[PDB]
Amino acid sequence: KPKLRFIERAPLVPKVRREPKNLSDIRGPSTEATEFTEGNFAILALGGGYLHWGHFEMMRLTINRSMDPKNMFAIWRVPAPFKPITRKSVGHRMGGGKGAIDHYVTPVKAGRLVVEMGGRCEFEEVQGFLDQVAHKLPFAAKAVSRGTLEKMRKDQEERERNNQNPWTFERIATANMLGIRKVLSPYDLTHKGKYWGKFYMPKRV
Amino acid sequence: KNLGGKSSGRRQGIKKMEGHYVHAGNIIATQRHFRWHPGAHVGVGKNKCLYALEEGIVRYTKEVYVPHPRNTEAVDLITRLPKGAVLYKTFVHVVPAKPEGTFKLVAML
Amino acid sequence: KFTRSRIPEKVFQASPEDHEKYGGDPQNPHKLHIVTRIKSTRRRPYWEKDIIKMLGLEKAHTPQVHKNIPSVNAKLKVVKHLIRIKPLKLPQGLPAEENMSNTCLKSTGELVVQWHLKPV
Amino acid sequence: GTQRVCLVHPDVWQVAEATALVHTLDGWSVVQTMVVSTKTPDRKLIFGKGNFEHLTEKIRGSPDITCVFLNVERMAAPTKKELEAAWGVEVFDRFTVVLHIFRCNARTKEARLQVALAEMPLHRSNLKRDVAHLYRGVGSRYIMGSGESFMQLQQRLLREKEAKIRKALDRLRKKRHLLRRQRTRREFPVISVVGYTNCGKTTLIKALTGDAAIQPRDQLFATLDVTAHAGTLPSRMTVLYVDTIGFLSQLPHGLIESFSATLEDVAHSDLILHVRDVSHPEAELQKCSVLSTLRGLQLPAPLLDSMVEVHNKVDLVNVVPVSALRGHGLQELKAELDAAVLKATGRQILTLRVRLAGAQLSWLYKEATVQEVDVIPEDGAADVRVIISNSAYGKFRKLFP
RNA sequence: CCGAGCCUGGUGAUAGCUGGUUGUCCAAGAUAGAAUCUUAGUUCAACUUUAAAUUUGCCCACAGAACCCUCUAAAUCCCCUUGUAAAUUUAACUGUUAGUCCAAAGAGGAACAGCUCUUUGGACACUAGGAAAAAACCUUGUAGAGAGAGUAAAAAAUUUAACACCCAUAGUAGGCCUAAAAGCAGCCACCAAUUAAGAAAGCGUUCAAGCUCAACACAAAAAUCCCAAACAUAUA
RNA sequence: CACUUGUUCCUUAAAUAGGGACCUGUAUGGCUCCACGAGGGUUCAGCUG
RNA sequence: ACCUCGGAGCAGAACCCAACCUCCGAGCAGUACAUGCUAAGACUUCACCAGUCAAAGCGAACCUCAAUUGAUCCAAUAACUUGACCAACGGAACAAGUUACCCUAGGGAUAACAGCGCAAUCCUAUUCUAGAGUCCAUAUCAACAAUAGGGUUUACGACCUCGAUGUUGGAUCAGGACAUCCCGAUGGUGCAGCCGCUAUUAAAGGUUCGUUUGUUCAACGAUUAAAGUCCUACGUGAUCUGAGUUCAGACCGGAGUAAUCCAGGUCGGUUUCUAUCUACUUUAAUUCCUCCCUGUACGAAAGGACAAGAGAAAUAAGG
Ligand SMILES: Nc1nc2c(ncn2[C@@H]2O[C@H](COP(=O)(O)OP(=O)(O)OP(=O)(O)O)[C@@H](O)[C@H]2O)c(=O)[nH]1
Ligand SMILES: Nc1nc2c(ncn2[C@@H]2O[C@H](COP(=O)(O)OP(=O)(O)OP(=O)(O)O)[C@@H](O)[C@H]2O)c(=O)[nH]1
Ligand SMILES: [Mg+2]
Ligand SMILES: [Mg+2]
Ligand SMILES: [Mg+2]
Ligand SMILES: [Mg+2]
Ligand SMILES: [Mg+2]
Ligand SMILES: [Mg+2]
Ligand SMILES: [Mg+2]
Ligand SMILES: [Mg+2]
Ligand SMILES: [Mg+2]
Ligand SMILES: [Mg+2]
Ligand SMILES: [Mg+2]
Ligand SMILES: [Mg+2]
Ligand SMILES: [Mg+2]
Ligand SMILES: [Mg+2]
Ligand SMILES: [Mg+2]
Ligand SMILES: [Mg+2]
Ligand SMILES: [Mg+2]
Ligand SMILES: [Mg+2]
Ligand SMILES: [Mg+2]
Ligand SMILES: [Mg+2]
Ligand SMILES: [Mg+2]
Repeated sequence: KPKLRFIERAPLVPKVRREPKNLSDIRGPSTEATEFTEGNFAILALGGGYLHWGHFEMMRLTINRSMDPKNMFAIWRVPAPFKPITRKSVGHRMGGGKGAIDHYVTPVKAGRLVVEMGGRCEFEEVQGFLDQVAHKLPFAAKAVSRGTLEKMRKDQEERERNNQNPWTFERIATANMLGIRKVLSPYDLTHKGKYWGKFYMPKRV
Repeated sequence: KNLGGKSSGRRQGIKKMEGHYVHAGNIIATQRHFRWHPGAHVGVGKNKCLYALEEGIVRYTKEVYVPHPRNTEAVDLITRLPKGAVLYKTFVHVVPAKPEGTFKLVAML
Repeated sequence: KFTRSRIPEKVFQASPEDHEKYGGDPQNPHKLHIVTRIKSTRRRPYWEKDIIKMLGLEKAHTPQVHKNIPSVNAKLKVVKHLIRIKPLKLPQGLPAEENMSNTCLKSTGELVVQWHLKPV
Repeated sequence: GTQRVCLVHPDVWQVAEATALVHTLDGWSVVQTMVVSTKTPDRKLIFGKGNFEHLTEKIRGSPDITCVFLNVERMAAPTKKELEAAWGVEVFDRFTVVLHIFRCNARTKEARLQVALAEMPLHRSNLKRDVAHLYRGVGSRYIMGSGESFMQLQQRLLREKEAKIRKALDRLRKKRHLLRRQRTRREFPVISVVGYTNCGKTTLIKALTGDAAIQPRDQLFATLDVTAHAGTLPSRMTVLYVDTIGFLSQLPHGLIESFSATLEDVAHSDLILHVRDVSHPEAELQKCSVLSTLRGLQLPAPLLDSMVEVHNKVDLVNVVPVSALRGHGLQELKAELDAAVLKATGRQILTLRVRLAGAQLSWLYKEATVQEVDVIPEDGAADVRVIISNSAYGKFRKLFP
């Protein structure tokens, strides 16, 4: 089964309890599926967002059509949509209770791998359509191999080490210099200024 | 569809933190479940509130938990515990300050 | 929620480079701080307002002498972004009763005990 | 999504067809069947009270019934209201079910637009229920504003939406004519494959053309887009087969006529091929339904007259019996198609003597189908048996006197 | 001037509603909620004011405050010292209890609203400077005269897509596959000759043929009329 | 018997207007316009800012 | 729909926290009859009321459950005690509809029109290169989606205005944008020619008359080179009209016992203002058609051009 598996619109057992939109699941760096597993190429999420069944279908169809099943294999690194999103009826005034469940999404945090590909192939063969998929994803994304991912991580570390600016967001936030914690968020103490909402500023040091 | 859930907060919790001088009968902590367990010179009410049985200083400690043999649920938990394991709970203690009393010369017969 | 900020202790552990830069020997630390409020307590939390009042820094640009001791240091850490802290220097030693009326706190942070107002 | 349906068939095969329609939904399961006879098809309650009470008690006793599929072409608003109230479940008719499957299967923008036009009557019928949650009891007492009431405004909005859909479909029709311009100019014979739903049009076109991208599904109304695939006849002539949407019986004519924008390719076809599902028990009724549907679509009378017929699915059991999957009568069918295109497109199969020089032979190859070439070297010439159209023949006569 | 006349009287009817509420000067003064035929109001609380009694008030060092749950936030409570001078209690009262934006943690909405709802904090409902004009952003506040002075915040940055040249014989149309499928419809193998060429990476052929390639060789647009004028080079 | 669901005819070049038919279902107080009307619609011809 | 009470998230860690927020539940039951009396000290649902725990003592033996309920007065009782799904649950002892016949005090604290915020909806442009287009993504389109722009729809918010911002259409006059319907220039084409389609540039000028219907719209008739999309307080009621909507009268259908009401249909129904201020009040044209080119180029035929030239008109401006 080398080709990418089908993803269902909603969980087979539908959720009954509406749940709050905890945007923290999109906010911040990703702590899961951040490393390669049984593959050499992948789509890395350089930002946060929700993946709909439409995005899943786009990824599946594009990758399946453009891959070589006898020499390439692909695997999801993101679960099927599970978080329920509720929409009220059009023309409804505010109030009257939380709306009924409309769709299911899967939260994705910046720094996570969405699809992982491997097999008897090199990056150049796959980067084309992986970049197509990444550009059509709801969040900033990039086709990255193991080597390129390590290269970008080492480049970030090098920039952090050799930055000539005496002042860093990390230092100022941690020390509460200028009383900037009045303007910053408690999450900023760990985001170090590299994350703003769902957006991940990669050039930010 | 969702009715109820309007109950207010019980205002429960610790009323006397560690180091606080406490007179006999003072309520040290009110709790719905057994968060802090009664220690020396601390009594439990019907609603699990901890009150000071003596006048002294409140101290919170961690002490091994040995339920009464007739506490069937706790004894079952222990029976299922692996060997070498020891349960611990937070206990509230009242270190009595004053002595029970003094011997005073009342009459020089 | 915006809350009081707990400054990590590593911030207040000087390095040899800091010692060379700011001219202070880790041994033989200075005894007294000259503290001047260089920032308004307006638009700042009420706890910072209260700490400023406690330190007696209500007027800006008005130096105040304080003990270089852990508790005063804790208060100064709380309100460190509103104040300028310098070490009080005593080139001629502590003022005595005789010269108590001739002192002056120069902008360098030195409490000169003779103030003649004459050319050197 | 998921729907357990009770198939309530009024009576005056069709049950099997309705079951297939239900199965087409991919999430709808028939959990009960009730064939009930009635002598008054047109009534607020289609069935006489004697049968109606039995149907009601059965439906309400059965708890697995999420909805009822009444196998009627279209039920009126009072009938729908009364049946809904009596049976305590949603009621669907042939119109609604076919419309639902059309909406589900539609994938292209053209198909979505056409199914939206088809839906428009459904939206008009369900306007009151779809806006009952927006009334808010505002009207006739607020002394300022446009005189339009709530229902008047909703009807105006629905009419505006329908007008937008019709304008878009007119633009689509213009674009389809633009696309057809080239194939018409180059004189590709066009054979429109029409027939009843699920009769094997797509499979037959796949067999004829040899294409592999063609995917004949098992569900009804699989093909919702009019598409052209080229193939080769025994005369080496390239013929363009137009796969169209299947037709269904006991269905409102407006539903299919909403696809006329894309189905006008059939009108401009040079030949029409009716794929009769001979194995089906009701092949005659299917023929009547498809012929009536074509007449409603207003296909040219000469084209409908010249319509050829092919009996597909002959393996299960004056014309050409064929089996698309097995591929049995395909060669014969191709022979009759060749004859039909010759007699329809005005193409003359003739022998033509050409000097073996001046690129006349190459011109004939590229502008006509050279069936064969018998070369006479003694005169340094060649007699070509070629199927040439009138336009190509005129061009050749002028170019090479 | 009749949904029930007009005049007089009860009558200064009542109005939780609107409007008005008249000398000078100084000072303190914006602050949780509960109940209510109650949310346009009121009583209590909280806050606020005054006077009085007394002694601790605020900041806060360790130590300390739960498992459920495997992990987990900023923090909070308590709190000696210390820096400070306020706090509690007693007596007597009113008034505020229809609130805005900003930062942050969230909920509802549509991860819309100058939207609505809680929580921490700030500002505004007070002066002044700045962000163009400016309640809510930044600086700064305790007040007078001065034709002195040092400063605070405080002025946006950017201009982005050229590109290879030459050359190609051939085991054979590799097998199977199929009418044929010939590097190119599909499956298997993918060797091998010429110094140099994939049993062929894209076009093209029904099939061929012809083309290459690889190989040698050398960013945007809306409606009255754009919107300071300008300026790249005189030493922070 | 009346009114409602659709088809159609006349009237206009063109009619959501006006008039007339047939076709589906609802509902001893229903049909019948003779004359009359500053009542409400339609209209030939004439007339005319 | 809800109104009182309790548990869990939101509210992760002392306490406390809203929501017509997400979920669960309660209005008991059971066991005992010391489920006796008293009494330090404490807790407390942010007030009070109410509700909680409890050492010691007398007297005896040797209470489970989260909610599981309700004050005063007043009734019954000799007393002890009991009494409301007083559930609108801090509880009026006992009282419903309708008002377009309406009235008064107010409210922009709060709706209808408008403006404004927003852009879900709506419209538009690019990106991907799947798929249509016989082959061919890109002549013309275009699914899944991505990124942008607009503020014309349907909505949402309730920020100005209720000691009045007069309401939909039409007449009159029109101002403006260009995302151009026609006229101009240009590129591509699945551009042979004529018709066209698409795109760049262009807002100087123009963009018809009628039947029905209040129609803005829509259908239809005849035209046109075209009968453009919008904004302008849904431009324009101190310039006009009131046919509808939307007062008081009256019917028909429906609801109600009725008053009366209805997102049903209809007949009738008062349109004020003498201008104080601002502003303003005399500023090289387009198009169609006929002929000719020419039945020529083009085209197999059918059909059929450009450019240049001549003549006729129409509109607009000025006389
Ligand atoms: N046994 C048999 N089945 C056949 C034959 N021809 C077609 N079928 C089946 O009939 C069904 C028709 O599928 P399609 O050919 O895609 O249908 P279509 O004719 O395009 O009609 P729509 O699905 O309505 O678009 C499929 O199950 C075919 O496999 C035949 O000769 N024999
Ligand atoms: N505590 C209490 N008082 C009651 C109860 N029922 C009636 N009352 C008293 O009587 C009042 C109610 O009067 P009603 O409603 O006329 O009582 P009723 O018993 O229904 O009828 P009557 O005997 O005719 O008065 C209350 O406000 C009390 O004063 C009850 O269940 N409990
Ligand atoms: Mg709660
Ligand atoms: Mg088909
Ligand atoms: Mg009178
Ligand atoms: Mg009065
Ligand atoms: Mg003051
Ligand atoms: Mg001053
Ligand atoms: Mg080469
Ligand atoms: Mg008329
Ligand atoms: Mg209390
Ligand atoms: Mg109450
Ligand atoms: Mg009336
Ligand atoms: Mg009034
Ligand atoms: Mg509005
Ligand atoms: Mg308002
Ligand atoms: Mg508000
Ligand atoms: Mg006024
Ligand atoms: Mg333009
Ligand atoms: Mg009127
Ligand atoms: Mg009249
Ligand atoms: Mg009227
Ligand atoms: Mg007037």
